[PDB]
Amino acid sequence: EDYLKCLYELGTRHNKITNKEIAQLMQVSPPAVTEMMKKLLAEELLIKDKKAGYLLTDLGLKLVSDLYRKHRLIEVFLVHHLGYTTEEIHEEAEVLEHTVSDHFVERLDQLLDYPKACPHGGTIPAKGELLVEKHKLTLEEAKEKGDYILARVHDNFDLLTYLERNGLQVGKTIRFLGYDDFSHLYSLEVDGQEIQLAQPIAQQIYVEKI
Amino acid sequence: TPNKEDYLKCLYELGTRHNKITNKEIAQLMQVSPPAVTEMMKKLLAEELLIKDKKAGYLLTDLGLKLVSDLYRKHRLIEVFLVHHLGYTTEEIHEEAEVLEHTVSDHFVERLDQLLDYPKACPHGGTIPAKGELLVEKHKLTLEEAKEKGDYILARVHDNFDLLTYLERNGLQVGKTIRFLGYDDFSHLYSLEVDGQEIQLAQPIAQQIYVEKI
Repeated sequence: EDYLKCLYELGTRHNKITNKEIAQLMQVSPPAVTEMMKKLLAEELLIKDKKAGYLLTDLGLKLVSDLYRKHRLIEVFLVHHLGYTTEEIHEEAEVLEHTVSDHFVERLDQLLDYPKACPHGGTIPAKGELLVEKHKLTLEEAKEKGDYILARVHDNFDLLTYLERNGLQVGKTIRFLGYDDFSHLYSLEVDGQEIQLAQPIAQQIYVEKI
Repeated sequence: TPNKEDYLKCLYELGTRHNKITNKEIAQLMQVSPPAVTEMMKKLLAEELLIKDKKAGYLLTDLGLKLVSDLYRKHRLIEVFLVHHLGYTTEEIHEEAEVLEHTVSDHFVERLDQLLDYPKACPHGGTIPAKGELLVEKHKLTLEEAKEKGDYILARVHDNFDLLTYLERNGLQVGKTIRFLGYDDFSHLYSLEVDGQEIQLAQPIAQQIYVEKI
C-alpha cells in the first residue's frame, strides 16, 4: 500500500509508468510489482492507462489524499508546536504518523484550528476530500524572469537540507535570473546574491510571480 | 507485547504494598508464562534495574527508579495532552494511549512537556516528575488507610480503565468532595457521601482511591 504514495508523486510530472521505476524507487524486486498492481486493480484502487501507464482511481486519490492530510497536520504540530527542526522531523515524523489514529488526526485538526498549509507550502485536504495543491508552478515550469515568491518545496529531507544549507525558505522572496539553455542551470538572486540550481532541484520548488 | 518497562511499572507498584514479590504474583499481574517471568527478571537483574532482596523480593536501583520515572512522565504527559488538548474520553484514551506510549520518543515527551506548560499532575491526580527527578506522589493517603471520619477531597485515583468506568458510573471524580463515614468493622465496607447520596465501596476499591482530609 505504501506503493500508492509513489504513484501519486510521479503522477505530478506526467511521465509514464515503468515496472522498472517501481522496483527502483521503492527498493523491492519486480516479483512484488506484478502482485502489488494486481491487488490494486481488483480493489478498484487504480486502472491501467496505455498513455500514462497507471492512473489512480478516485478511491485511490481519496486514499492517498488522506495520507497527505495525516502527514501534513503532524508536520504543523511538530514544527509549530513542539519546535521540531527539519532534522528532528527526519527522525520521528513518519513513525507516529503511521501510528496515530484518524481520531487523533481529526482532533489535531481542531486544536490547530484547521490550518490550510504545512510549513513547506503543502496543502491540507479536508477529511475525505481530494488533494489539490494551491501552489503548482515549479521553477522549471516558470517561463518569465523577475521577482517570485518561494511558495512550496517538496517535503524531502535531502532537499530541505539542500535548500536551508543554501538559504531558501518557503516564504522568502526570490528573483529569477533565467535558465541557461546549455548550462542546464537556473539562476536566482536571493538576498542580493547568486545561486545555481540543477534541474532535479528546480523541479521540486514551486514559486509565484507577484 | 509486555516490554521491560511494563514489568518495572508493575514491580514498582507491586511494592507500594510493601510485601514480598512472588513471581507467581508477577505472573499474575502481567498475565504471562512463568518461564517468561524468569526470563524477564534475568534481564532486569542484568540491566541493574533491580536486585534480589530477602524481605522485599526485589528492590529497585537508582537506575530502576529513574526509568520508572520516565515511564510515568511519558504516560501522564500523554494523558494530559490527550484529554486537555484533544478532548479525549476515558474510552478513547483506553483505546489509544498505550500505543502512543510505546511509540513516541523521549524527545517528543520533552517537547510535549513544554507545550503543556510543565503540568505537575495529570487529570487523575497522579503527580508528574521532572525529567530525571524521582517519582514522589503528591497524594499517598488511600481511602482504606484513612483514619478520621468526615469531609475529604478525592485527590487521586489509579489510572485503571475498569476503575475509572466504575467511578464515572458512581459519579466519583477527582476533585469532588467526599464524606467518609468510616469502615464498618464487619460489613467490610466503606461508606461515602458523594453528592449527598450514600454509596458503599469494597476494600479492593477503597485501596485504589486517594484522599486528603479537608
